[PDB]
Amino acid sequence: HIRGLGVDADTLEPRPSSQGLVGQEKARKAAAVVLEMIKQGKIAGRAVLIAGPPSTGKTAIAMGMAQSLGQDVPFTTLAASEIFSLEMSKTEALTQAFRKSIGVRIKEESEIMEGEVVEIQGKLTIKTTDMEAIYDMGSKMIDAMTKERVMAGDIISIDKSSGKITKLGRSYAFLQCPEGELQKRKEVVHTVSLHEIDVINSRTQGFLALFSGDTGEIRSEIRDQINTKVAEWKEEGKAEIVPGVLFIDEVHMLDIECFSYINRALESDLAPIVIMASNRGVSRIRGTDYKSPHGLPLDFLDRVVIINTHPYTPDELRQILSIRAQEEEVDLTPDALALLTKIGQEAGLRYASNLITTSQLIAAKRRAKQVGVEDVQRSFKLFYDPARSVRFVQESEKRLIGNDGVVD
Amino acid sequence: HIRGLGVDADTLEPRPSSQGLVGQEKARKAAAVVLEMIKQGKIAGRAVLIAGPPSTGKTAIAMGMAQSLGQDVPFTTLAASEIFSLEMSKTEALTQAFRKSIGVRIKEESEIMEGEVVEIQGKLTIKTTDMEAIYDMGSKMIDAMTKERVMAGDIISIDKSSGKITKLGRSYAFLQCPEGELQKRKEVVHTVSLHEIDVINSRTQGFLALFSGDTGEIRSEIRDQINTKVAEWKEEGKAEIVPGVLFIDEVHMLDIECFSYINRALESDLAPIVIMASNRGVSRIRGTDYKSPHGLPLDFLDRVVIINTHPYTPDELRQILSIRAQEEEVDLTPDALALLTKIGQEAGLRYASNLITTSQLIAAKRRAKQVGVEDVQRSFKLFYDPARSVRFVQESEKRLIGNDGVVD
Amino acid sequence: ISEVRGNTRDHRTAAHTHIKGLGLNSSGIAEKQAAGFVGQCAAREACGVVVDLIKAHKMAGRGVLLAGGPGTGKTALALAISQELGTKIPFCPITGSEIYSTEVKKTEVLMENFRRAIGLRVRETKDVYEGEVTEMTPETLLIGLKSARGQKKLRLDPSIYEAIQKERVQVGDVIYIETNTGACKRVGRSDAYATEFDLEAEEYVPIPKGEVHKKKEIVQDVTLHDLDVANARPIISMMGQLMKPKMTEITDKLRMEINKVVQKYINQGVAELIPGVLFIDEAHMLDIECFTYLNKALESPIAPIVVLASNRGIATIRGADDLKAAHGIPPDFLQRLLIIPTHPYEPDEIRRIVRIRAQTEGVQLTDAAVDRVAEHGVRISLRYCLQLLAPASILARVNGRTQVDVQDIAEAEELFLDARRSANILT
Ligand SMILES: Nc1ncnc2c1ncn2[C@@H]1O[C@H](COP(=O)(O)OP(=O)(O)OP(=O)(O)O)[C@@H](O)[C@H]1O
Repeated sequence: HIRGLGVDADTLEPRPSSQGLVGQEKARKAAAVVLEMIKQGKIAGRAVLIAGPPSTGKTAIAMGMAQSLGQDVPFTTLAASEIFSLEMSKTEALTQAFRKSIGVRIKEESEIMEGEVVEIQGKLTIKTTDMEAIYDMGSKMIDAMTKERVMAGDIISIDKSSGKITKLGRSYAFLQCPEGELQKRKEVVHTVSLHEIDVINSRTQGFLALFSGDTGEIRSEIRDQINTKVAEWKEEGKAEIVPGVLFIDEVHMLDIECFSYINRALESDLAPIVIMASNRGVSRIRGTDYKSPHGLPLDFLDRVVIINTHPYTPDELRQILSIRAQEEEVDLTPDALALLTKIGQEAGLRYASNLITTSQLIAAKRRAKQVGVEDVQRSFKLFYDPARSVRFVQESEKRLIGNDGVVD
Repeated sequence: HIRGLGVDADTLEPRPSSQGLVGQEKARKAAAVVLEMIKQGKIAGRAVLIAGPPSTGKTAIAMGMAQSLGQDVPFTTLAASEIFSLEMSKTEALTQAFRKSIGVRIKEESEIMEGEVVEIQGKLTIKTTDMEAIYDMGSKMIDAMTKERVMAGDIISIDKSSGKITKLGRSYAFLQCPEGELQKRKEVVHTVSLHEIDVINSRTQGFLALFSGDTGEIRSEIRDQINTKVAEWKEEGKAEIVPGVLFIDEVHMLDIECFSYINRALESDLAPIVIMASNRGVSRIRGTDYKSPHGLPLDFLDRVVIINTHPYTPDELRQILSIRAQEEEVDLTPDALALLTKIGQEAGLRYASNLITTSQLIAAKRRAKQVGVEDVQRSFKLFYDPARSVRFVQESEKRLIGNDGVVD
Repeated sequence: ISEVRGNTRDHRTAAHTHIKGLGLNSSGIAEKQAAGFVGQCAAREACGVVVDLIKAHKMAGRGVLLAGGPGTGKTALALAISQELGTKIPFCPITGSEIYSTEVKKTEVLMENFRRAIGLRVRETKDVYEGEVTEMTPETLLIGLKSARGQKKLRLDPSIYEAIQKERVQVGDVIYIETNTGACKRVGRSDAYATEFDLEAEEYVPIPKGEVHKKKEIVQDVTLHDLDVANARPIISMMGQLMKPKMTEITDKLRMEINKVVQKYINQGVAELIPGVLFIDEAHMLDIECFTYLNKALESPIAPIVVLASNRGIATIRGADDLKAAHGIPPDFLQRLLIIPTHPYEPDEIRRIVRIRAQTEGVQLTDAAVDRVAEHGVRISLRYCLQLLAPASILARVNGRTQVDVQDIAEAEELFLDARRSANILT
């Protein structure tokens, strides 16, 4: 869905809606400066901080930071809460996160399936200008291209070694059909993260891992075999270490012991771009008795580079909800989207996005091809936003204000 | 001492003083309804809660609940504080309590000593209409029948397998002397609790257990042998599982982890009748940050069935102290008991009961067969009640009010 | 798996046996009085939409939150969500306080409850052919089987002929063959040709009971936890057996043996696993480490529907350095679910509920007694007044009556007082 950063190459002035990104020009222009600061070597071992109101495309801006660095640089999302797990030490939880960010570039010989598609757990048939063949769909392969939104007639390249499907284009509404036989083994660059090499070489996770058993805690013995092989590949010239970008969300939740590890991992010359994201104005530090602005220690605030996102305008919100409406395959009347964006004004964007999927089912029961205002007004009255739900409980708990207008 | 519940069979209207129970009609009538609620299957897996002022026969009402269920149903008293032990996990402390409540009925062949007694560490002689024999008293046997208050001339039945002495009656002030020889082996029903089977099959506790060593923590290996044998006896038809009654006192002291176990043990189809007892009006929950009425979690109060005891009237208190006076073998003047009950009005019943044993020794030093008012007035002035003792310390610590009448 | 029987905590759902589901018409609008429900139209319709979202597979990493006071139809609506999803679906009602255990971890108890919310629908129809072997060679094989009470000869298909040649056969061998792509052989095994000289042999198998041809019908509806609790034993007594503090019978390695056999039954197409509903009351009581387990749980496709309920407005996040949030749910998990508000019932609505519960429990009562008990449903909670039905029926039976009157219900309040009134009386 997200194409890139959506900024000008020379002037670095961002477009209102470009490269899968909508609005937030101030933050995206500041994001473009940070990328240039690292490239010139001006900023060395410095974290980024995307502060702002909730649901202001904070993940998307950092997703833009990734694609604008290199062709295949690793980007990983980590919520600060996910670190505090019942089984897996918060050290291993953070080590996995950093290893998910650092990748290695190796040129490998692997077969790539290239050709036009003729669509139907299932069976999807492929075609070339010379040969035709039927292929039974794998359970994980179905979930892989549905996220890519692959339709019949599309020209695609499926690398069998990685499993990634890449949309090269289309023959009819354009790129023409490939000549030879589908599977062709070529010298292609493979970028696999350190954590992925660990999970490949370590014991395969059995079906229903959350049902019972230990988490993805990679053994120190296995990780050693990978680290020593990567170090041997660096010297040989076989592998090229590429530092990606780690995105940390809910940063206020991080303990003082986490920040000491983050700086220890940031100390390395091949450290990734650590992007922090705080949705809070004023928050206390965890582990430390003292309070701070975004929940960062007195030492981190001076090192970090802060960027601020702003609240979306009704016109900025207009397309965001329509893009999400098309992605969820729903058809709305112009009045309904205007109402849905009006919800996004006082209540959150995320709450308004939830009302999209709920209104579709009520419209399905009415048997209509257009989701209208009365269909949206229902979802708002059936399902409450956090601020309204708490208001509902508070009044039911104790009647704070009487009929007379007297308090208590 | 306690004969039963002391209630009518048909109308369920309790008598003022019957079956070893005095007063508390409101609570005893409510107790009788609960028993009928379980019998009809109306109440399924529901705890009882005897709330009220301290020393209002809360143990006695629950003791009445037991005897009114079945002939030999197990009843066990447990104070919430006793669970938090220095050696023995509070899980084992609670498992022992529940196993003390569940019993098994097996018909066994065992000799029972039946005959008249001619009384004297000691030596008590027995007699029948056909034979006469002398028997040396065992240290534990002396303590067993002194609690039963066995006097010379009484007709008793001593089951040698259990060790329990049962008063069948008397020949002279009536039941006549048994015919044959004393020891007769008959097919009698034996009801021994799960915990008692564990303590019988496990290693025998050596003399002076509190002097040193681990507590009565029954090994998981021993408990397994009993559980598997009981399960094998249920299928055979040899044993009949009988769920007794567990009495939990000082309930406000229980942790959130205890209530989760109580509900887990209450979940069983063969679970005992869990009776809770709170002497507090408003008390905070332990383990949980929130406060509640009797110290029970927000989830327990709705499941539990609450019964309330009331403060005893001077006429209700009149016989309670006289019953305890006879039990402790003391002789009081009518004026002294009137004074002792007057103590029980402002100060507790338990404090007034303590003044009975203390006044006897002062009367013994005066060499009198009647304990009078001046004998009771002494104990009150020598020994202070909790509310008076704290008052005494507070004034000695800091003179809160001066001679002028000025505070601070 | 046939021997495995489902053990369910019926005491939790005992107060809701009067509810048959969710009362709503074809368009989706809730009825005034249907499926054992009175009022709560707004909340009924709201979760009446979430059931369709599950069926349409549009609940991508989503849950439900029931916001409202005590006795506002919260636990009741959760049971309705299961009842409307399908037939013989798992409904696991928990309270945040249950997680707070002494021996097991905060999620070792939350794990088994998730296993108690994911079921298995079995529909296996097998054609049994048990007995000895009496070989005949036709043009593709004739074998005569001998059972304890029957004898039959059958002309086998050429498909079985290839399968029998792989696993060595001789005349006088006890066999278990299936028409539904099944091959199983017991080489030389027969109790008929067993001498009393050898005891430690065990190489022989007894003659199969009944007839050779048997039609085995297997229709099983059990949760994942039922498979774990039945395979833990080295089973009728187990429904009342739990007296052990450690509870070391369920180990991670035992669950792996269940996960592999369940996967094998899915691959064969014999039985598919169906996710149900996990209900969590006192949602605010849950630790921050529990919510992160739930975040990981909701992302899985096998996961059941996580329905939470919170009676609190603003509550501190458990497991965090005092952070006040809505209903005590952290932001990370608050956005993850949609909130459904549950409205309190007015006195007129309360007496309509009483008449439904009394009819189910089997308690006959006068019209005036319903009014007096509804007055306690508005002054005190809905649970307390509903609890007065059982003791008052006993008080009436004692008085010789079947119909419960005001005088009988007046004594019930005198004998059995609520947690609020019992506290204030002590002073
Ligand atoms: N709308 C209703 N129609 C019929 N019965 C109802 C209705 N709402 C609540 N009840 C009944 O009230 C009784 C007690 O309430 P219950 O314990 O279920 O509270 P709840 O709101 O469902 O959940 P919580 O325990 O979280 O308050 C139950 O028998 C329940 O079915």
